Amino acid sequence: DEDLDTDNDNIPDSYERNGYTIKDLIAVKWEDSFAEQGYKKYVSNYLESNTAGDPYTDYEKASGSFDKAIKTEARDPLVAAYPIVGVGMEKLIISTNENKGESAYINANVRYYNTGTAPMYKVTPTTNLVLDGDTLSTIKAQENQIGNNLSPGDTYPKKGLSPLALNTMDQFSSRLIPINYDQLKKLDAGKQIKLETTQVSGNFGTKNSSGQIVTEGNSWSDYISQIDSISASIILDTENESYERRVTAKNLQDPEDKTPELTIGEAIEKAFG
Amino acid sequence: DWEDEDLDTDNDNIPDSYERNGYTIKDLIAVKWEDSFAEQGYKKYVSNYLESNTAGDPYTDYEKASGSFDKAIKTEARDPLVAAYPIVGVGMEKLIISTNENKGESAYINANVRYYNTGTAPMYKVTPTTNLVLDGDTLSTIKAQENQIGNNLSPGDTYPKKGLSPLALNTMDQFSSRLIPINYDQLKKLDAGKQIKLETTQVSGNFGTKNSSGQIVTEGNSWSDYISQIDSISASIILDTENESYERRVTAKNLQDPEDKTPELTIGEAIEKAFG
Amino acid sequence: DNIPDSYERNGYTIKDLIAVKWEDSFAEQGYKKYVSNYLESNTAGDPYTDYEKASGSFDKAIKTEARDPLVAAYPIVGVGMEKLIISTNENKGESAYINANVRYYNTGTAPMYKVTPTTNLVLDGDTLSTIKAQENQIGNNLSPGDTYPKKGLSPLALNTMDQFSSRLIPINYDQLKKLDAGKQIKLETTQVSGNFGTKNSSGQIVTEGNSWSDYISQIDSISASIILDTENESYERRVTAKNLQDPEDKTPELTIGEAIEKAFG
Amino acid sequence: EDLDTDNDNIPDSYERNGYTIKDLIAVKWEDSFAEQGYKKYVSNYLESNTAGDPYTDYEKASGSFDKAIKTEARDPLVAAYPIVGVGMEKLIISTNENKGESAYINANVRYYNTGTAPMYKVTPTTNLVLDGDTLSTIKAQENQIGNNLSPGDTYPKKGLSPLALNTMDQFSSRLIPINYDQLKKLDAGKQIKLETTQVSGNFGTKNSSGQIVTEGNSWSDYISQIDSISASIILDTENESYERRVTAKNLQDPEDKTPELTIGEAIEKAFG
Amino acid sequence: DEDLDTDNDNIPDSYERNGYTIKDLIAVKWEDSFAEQGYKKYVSNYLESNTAGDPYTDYEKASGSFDKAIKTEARDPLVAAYPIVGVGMEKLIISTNENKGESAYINANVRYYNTGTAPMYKVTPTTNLVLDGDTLSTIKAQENQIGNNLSPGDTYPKKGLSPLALNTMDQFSSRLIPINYDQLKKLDAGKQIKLETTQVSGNFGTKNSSGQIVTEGNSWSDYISQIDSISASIILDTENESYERRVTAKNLQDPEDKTPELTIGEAIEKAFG
Amino acid sequence: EDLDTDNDNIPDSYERNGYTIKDLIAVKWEDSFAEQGYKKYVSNYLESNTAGDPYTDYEKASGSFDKAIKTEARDPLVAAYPIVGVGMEKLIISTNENKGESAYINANVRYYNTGTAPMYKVTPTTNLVLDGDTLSTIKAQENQIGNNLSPGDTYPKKGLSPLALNTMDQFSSRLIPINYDQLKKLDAGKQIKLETTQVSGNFGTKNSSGQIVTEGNSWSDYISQIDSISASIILDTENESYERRVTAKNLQDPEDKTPELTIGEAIEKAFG
Amino acid sequence: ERKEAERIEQKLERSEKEALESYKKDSVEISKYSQTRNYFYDYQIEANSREKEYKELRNAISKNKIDKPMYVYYFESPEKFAFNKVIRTENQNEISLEKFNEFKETIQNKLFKQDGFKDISLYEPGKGDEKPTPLLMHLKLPRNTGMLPYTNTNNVSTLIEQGYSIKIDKIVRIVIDGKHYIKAEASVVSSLDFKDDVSKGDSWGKANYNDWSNKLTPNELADVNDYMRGGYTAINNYLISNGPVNNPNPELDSKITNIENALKREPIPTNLTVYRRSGPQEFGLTLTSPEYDFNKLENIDAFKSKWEGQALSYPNFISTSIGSVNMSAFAKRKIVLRITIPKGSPGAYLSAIPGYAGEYEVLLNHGSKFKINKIDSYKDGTITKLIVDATLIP
Ligand SMILES: [Ca+2]
Ligand SMILES: [Ca+2]
Ligand SMILES: [Ca+2]
Ligand SMILES: [Ca+2]
Ligand SMILES: [Ca+2]
Ligand SMILES: [Ca+2]
Ligand SMILES: [Ca+2]
Ligand SMILES: [Ca+2]
Ligand SMILES: [Ca+2]
Ligand SMILES: [Ca+2]
Ligand SMILES: [Ca+2]
Ligand SMILES: [Ca+2]
Repeated sequence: DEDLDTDNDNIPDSYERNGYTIKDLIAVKWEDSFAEQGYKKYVSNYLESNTAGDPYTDYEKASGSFDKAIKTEARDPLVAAYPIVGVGMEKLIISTNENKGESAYINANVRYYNTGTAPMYKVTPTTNLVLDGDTLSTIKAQENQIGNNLSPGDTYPKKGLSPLALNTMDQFSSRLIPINYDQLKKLDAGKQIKLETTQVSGNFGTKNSSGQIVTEGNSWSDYISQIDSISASIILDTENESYERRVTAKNLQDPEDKTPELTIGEAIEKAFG
Repeated sequence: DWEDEDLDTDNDNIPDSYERNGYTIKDLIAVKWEDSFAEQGYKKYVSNYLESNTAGDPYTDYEKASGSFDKAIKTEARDPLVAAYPIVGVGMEKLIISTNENKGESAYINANVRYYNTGTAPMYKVTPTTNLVLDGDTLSTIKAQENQIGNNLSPGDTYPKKGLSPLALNTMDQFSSRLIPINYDQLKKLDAGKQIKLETTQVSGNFGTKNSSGQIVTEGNSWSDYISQIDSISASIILDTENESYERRVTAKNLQDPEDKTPELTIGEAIEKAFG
Repeated sequence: DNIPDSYERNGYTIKDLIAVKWEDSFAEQGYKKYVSNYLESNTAGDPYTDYEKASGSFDKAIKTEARDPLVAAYPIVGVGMEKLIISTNENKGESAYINANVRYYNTGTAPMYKVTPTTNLVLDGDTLSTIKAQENQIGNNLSPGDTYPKKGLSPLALNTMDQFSSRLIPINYDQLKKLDAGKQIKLETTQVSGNFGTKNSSGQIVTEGNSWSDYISQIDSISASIILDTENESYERRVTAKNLQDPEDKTPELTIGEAIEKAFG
Repeated sequence: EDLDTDNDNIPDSYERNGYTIKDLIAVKWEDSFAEQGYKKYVSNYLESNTAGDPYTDYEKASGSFDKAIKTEARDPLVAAYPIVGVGMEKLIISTNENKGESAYINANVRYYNTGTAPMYKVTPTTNLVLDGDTLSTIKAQENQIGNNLSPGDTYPKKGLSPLALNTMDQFSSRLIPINYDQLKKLDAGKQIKLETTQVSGNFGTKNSSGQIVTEGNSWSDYISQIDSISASIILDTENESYERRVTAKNLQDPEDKTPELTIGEAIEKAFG
Repeated sequence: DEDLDTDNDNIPDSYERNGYTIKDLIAVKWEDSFAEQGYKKYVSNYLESNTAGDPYTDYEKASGSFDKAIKTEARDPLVAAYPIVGVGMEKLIISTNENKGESAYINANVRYYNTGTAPMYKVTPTTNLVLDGDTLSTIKAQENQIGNNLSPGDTYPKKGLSPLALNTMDQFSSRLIPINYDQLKKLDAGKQIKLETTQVSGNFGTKNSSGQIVTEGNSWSDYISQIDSISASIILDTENESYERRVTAKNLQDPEDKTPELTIGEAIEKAFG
Repeated sequence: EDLDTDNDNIPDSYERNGYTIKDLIAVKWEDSFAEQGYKKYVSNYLESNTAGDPYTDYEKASGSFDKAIKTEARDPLVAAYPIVGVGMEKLIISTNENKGESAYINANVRYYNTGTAPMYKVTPTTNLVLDGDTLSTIKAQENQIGNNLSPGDTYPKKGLSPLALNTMDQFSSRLIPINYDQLKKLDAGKQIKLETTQVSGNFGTKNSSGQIVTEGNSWSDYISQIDSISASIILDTENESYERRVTAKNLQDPEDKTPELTIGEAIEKAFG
Repeated sequence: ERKEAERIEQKLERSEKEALESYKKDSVEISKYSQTRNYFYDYQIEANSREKEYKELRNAISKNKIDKPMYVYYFESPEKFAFNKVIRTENQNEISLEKFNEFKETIQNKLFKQDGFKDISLYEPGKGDEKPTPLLMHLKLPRNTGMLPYTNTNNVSTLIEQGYSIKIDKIVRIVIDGKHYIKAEASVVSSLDFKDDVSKGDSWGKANYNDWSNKLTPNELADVNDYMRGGYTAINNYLISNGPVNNPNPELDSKITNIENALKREPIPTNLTVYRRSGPQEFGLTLTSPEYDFNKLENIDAFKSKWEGQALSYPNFISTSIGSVNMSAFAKRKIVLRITIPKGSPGAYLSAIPGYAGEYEVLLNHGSKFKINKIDSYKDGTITKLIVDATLIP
């Protein structure tokens, strides 16, 4: 009691089993008189260094010192810090040259939107262009299309600028996108191409000594199966946005893993507010 | 003499009498296998005391038993005597070829592949080397360039997730250029009667290992150098149910070397241990 | 931050590179009064600390109004254009080529060191081509309040798309007929990336590997932006801000008519 | 049992008169172990690794070096040596009906391994021949390399179609060209064959405990050594070949200390 | 005597100025009841670390603790360990296309040979093609035409296999070797082509003494000026083989050089045997 | 008998009044050591390396610095400085049948080095002038570099055909073109002159294990400070040229304590 | 991680940089000097030559402080933990059950101290080509401790300043590349010590003991002040005479009760280490008995046989000094008892009263017990002295 720590995250077991609160960068036993004061009441796990899969620890989160871009909703150690980026396209254009092969080139105008809490830092969304069953092509964005420091709730070219142009099927920007001949006679009559995303990558920031943050080497590519495997997803619509969160859940099958359990009626509240 | 804890002839952090008679993990420490410990729902493990990772896989006995390697690795890998092994394959569909108007490089090809995985653990890249056979002949081998590598593939899933169009494999070079060319006899050969087949040969990959400062890192670790030693000290088991498959390995004893002090299992127990 | 809490919460001033309490006999002497946040190192977001920005031992190219630990250092660069020049040749794909004459300009406080602006070229409300800045067109050492081709030199020329100089900017057929008769091309920036300089204890800055790109989210999510026009040159700065919903962040409070003098002066 | 002059964690007297590993520690050799079935080893006591393979004496005796390596390589004498070869079939050519470069080629190769150790990234350099007149030498590029090629296993497992080799450049482009006289030649009288020249790979080595690294090691600098101080032995069963390399003593010098072997024993030790 | 060592090859002065043998990795003074057992007697210099010049010290080269392919003739500290490699040519086949510029392409069948003691580990020669007192092109072998582990007395394609082709001039193997039309008009008459070799570069394998010999980074290309600026050469022919050696020698002018002198009749026997 | 200010482990009295190395340490300078066959040196006692070359005074005085550097670089007042140049021959041109890019050029160059130290890599930048108009500048690519280029000798050792320089691009391609008016101008009466402008190559030195590393060092940044405070002396006996770079004292300042010489004394100090 | 290695090695000033460089050349002397520093006069501390280097290395270490308990591994001679014999030589292979039993027994419940510089690795000890002694240790480090990695020529071994007290918990017998080894798993127990900083000493003493003077009665205050000024010279002597049994007297008895009451009321608030300069009288010695000399080895080894480990018992009160600096009045005594004090022991601060009664001294109840840990020798001028690290057992 207040003297042992089997997980090594700077929060003793009793606090991690009864509730606590950070007061000037030190854990404090949760009292009932802080609720009016404006504080909160977190609980978490006492056998892991970080009980939500996400790359920030229980103490680093609860204290609120991981970063100054992540929403406040992502501090309660039972809520993952996870971004969700998608790609919406339009204004697809063609260009002919007037050859039964490579008879036309394509071009698309894309824009990335993001929902969630934490921001990505160098995004490269792999997307495929599909036509009426036949996958026309796949493409991973090169250096002309990487979008650095995308935020939560916004789009890559901010509201006020033009969409982005994707035309190139090569690791260096060259060799414009080709197309068959029949597929040109198939999109002149009635049909039109579609664009769908399949995966996205991109680093994630992390603090250092004097702030001195670094974002080179860390990667969201390996904390995604771990989070998608244990958490549970929740979505909300507002006719103006698309809120989306993850919340961890206790697996009752094994009699060993120890982690609190919630109610959907409380999961929703703890997720959005 | 030589009390329980006073002997541990490797760095598995599990004493010998336990690692030989039956133990269980509790509060991140090992304990004797009682019998009243059955009701709560623990499991009784036995292992080898001369080896540091008694199955072959890249996690030790302690990490696999305790449950501190990852969280997407199925709960059939916690047992020390079952390797943590993925098996990834490729399935083709919707072949599409296009001419150009010659007798060499007279038509370009394009296939639609979709990966899938069966087994226990995940892979954090996939670059399957696939070859395209055409009636007793390999038309071309090809390894996935940058556009077609998938990342964070799960166990029991597909790379283009269920409900999305397949992946398109058409380019032959390293920097994606030089669309796959075909002959002229084979054009007339596959236009009339026959069709092309695709088959995989090998897959590279990775596996995420916890660092010395919490943040797991998975650049520099490969699955291509533990396969040679899992396929040679195990026995394979393949289950089918006409809606999805299953694949597992189970470690068997070598009854020839008296230094091989590995515990032994019978089929009527290995089948139950590798699944449940 | 090696400055105590009494100073950091009531008032302090740097003198002989050591902190000291704040009397009221220095305004006629020419000092200032600073305030900070007594829980964190850098209370503003920018990559310098409270003690660094307070002293003045960070650099010499940063405006004297960036010492107050509540006004961040934040370079803001943009791209201006002139003299588009197209060129025909003689097909329907790749029927002409394009060349633009760009010129950068920096408003803000801090400098930038390897500016590589990503610009996209729109026409009649249709994006034609987006383009980074390759080796040739990336000026360095852009001071606060200047241009890359300085006043008195010919503007810069951007005419190539590939990551190596090859595959000059193509253009379709219909678009030629459009931009020849009626309309014209217009480009715009979308983002810029470049480094910042850090000293050491022996006067030697080193700025190979830092990045202004991973701090901008946090400087722009916790601050209020204040702009100003003069028909001579625009000015724009940031000033920190508190949210009274959290009893944790003990950053002091400002007003409008006080921020306008704490920021521009 | 007093001192140790070679720094391999085994005392001289044992290393010279016969010892055996037991519970990861060395022990003298009795005459009451062959009933249970321990082995009997001897080695050289002025050298760490008495054979030449990258492992030491103790690492090879204990069996804590790898798992897929044949048992017959546990002994400190019988070295570890992966002999890999290349076979070719189904050469198909293709014309474009120029005076030179009038056709391209395509071969279907398949690798195979005999010997003990495993190779972990094979890259065999193959050169084409035509009536005693080479045409092109090429070192397999990033498609045709194979990895984790276990011993006793053709590279594509038994049951899959062979490996197609048709490119030349470092990055696949500029396919294999052929002249005109050679074209007009190879339909009338003769045909092409293939024969390897060299093979470069890697080998798995352990670390502190558990994890192995195969990126940086290479069998390319342990071949001259291994092959200059030994004697080869081959055996044909007419269903699967076998090959090993046994160590032998250069008797000229009197300083070099290595136990000699009568061939009647080198055989019954190498294979089994 | 036995007091100290002014160098640091840990063999003392007297042992290094009158004679010494190596027994069980320890130096020992030289009797005369030893030449019957089967030993030898060396003598070296007590100021340099490595006395002949080659990249192995006195002690390693003396006690035979450096490699296992290097000839027994190089164990003496005064005979430098050094490989001398050459290239032989045959069967130049040309192919004519169908222009006064670049009217044909050439292809040669070469094979490597190595004489001397040491082995090399990445042989990459630099050969040029001379025709009738004129030079056509100089090319340095690329990834396809590099060798591996030339042991002393062998060939890169081992004896039994076909020779190794050489055709392409670029760094990445494309841009086939051109030939001007006038050279072809001259060659077709009955002239010929001579292939000369100018230099070779390739690593040398050194034991790391913590196991796992290393051979990446080291190079012979910087021990050649040294070894060949102080020593003197010896050749030998047999109408069936060839042999080459380099032996050090003294600077009779300088009193700072203390390295015992020899005589031809003794150096020949010490080197070859 | 005093403390070493410059900290080159040779005391001030010796470094100021003549000294001599013997058995790897310095000794006072007697008046009869010249009978043995020794030498006498002087050196600045404030700077570590008095000459400016990348070696120190103890090194250049003891001879431990290398084994392929001419003797006359031991006298610390004599910099070690290699001067390498390029000579041309057999200019050939090749037509092809355009009013631009109408022919290709090909030259036969040969390097040569004079002076003291060798250079372990050579990459000479040459520019082909044509009747007072530079035609194409070129830096030696990977095929035309050399190494271990001894002092005095040439790159292709005597008795071999010269080196062939024809290709422009970094990676070998894009042969050097030429216009159509320059062609009609040179084949009629004129020819092409060549002139190097600079060469840069590393220099070997000891390491922390007992090897001699030759990478990561460069003569390209020791040519400014050597050719700033030093005077050139050139001889030529028509069998071989000779180039040396001696130092001298800047008399103007009061701080420079570096001994001064007379030309008749410096000549014998350099060439001997 | 050479990245952070080099990235940390430019936030320094010239002095620190050159000192960290020179550390790769004079390691062992720097360490051994940093071990025994504060046990001199105040004179040589601010006067010795290798003071700039200790100062700059300390201010280099103290900069970088970690934020979570982190594990370290290092090989340790078995001598420091009271084992003056062998477990196995460097040419054997295995350790015997008898020696293992002996070791496991002789370190049952102790608390050892470490106060020097140290190098340290972090990964497991594999083929590092350095494993001298058969006792590996596997230690834990608490929050906010110093750590500074130098980027050595090929290895990157971090450097710490062990200034705390450890205790051994768990020992096992493992094997490494054939040979045997013992492994111990230890932690850090927090202690508060002022090696030299006596200004902070006085600050703590006052701030903790000033408000205590009002927990007594004026007769008790007056009496305890009497006993603290001069009475001790005689009072405690009565205690030596075994008064309350052999020759009773109630006057000095009531005085004793006064002192004991005054001491019991307020304990020490935190683990505190005190330094008392003892002499020959207290240890069965004089300035005459041959054993008192500590230049020769046989005397030292006989003493380390007799007293090391055995318990010590005191009849009188203990007046201890806090500042570990050698003062003037003890230029003849050659033993520096170094006691540790837990949170919960009686006593008070005699230098809490404004008025001359003692320079930073603390009281410890009479008739007490001490369990001794370890004896060491340190040199000064011509003579060595015996540092005796001994624990106060409650
Ligand atoms: Ca905790
Ligand atoms: Ca926790
Ligand atoms: Ca164990
Ligand atoms: Ca184990
Ligand atoms: Ca602070
Ligand atoms: Ca602060
Ligand atoms: Ca041995
Ligand atoms: Ca041995
Ligand atoms: Ca010597
Ligand atoms: Ca020597
Ligand atoms: Ca000097
Ligand atoms: Ca000097």
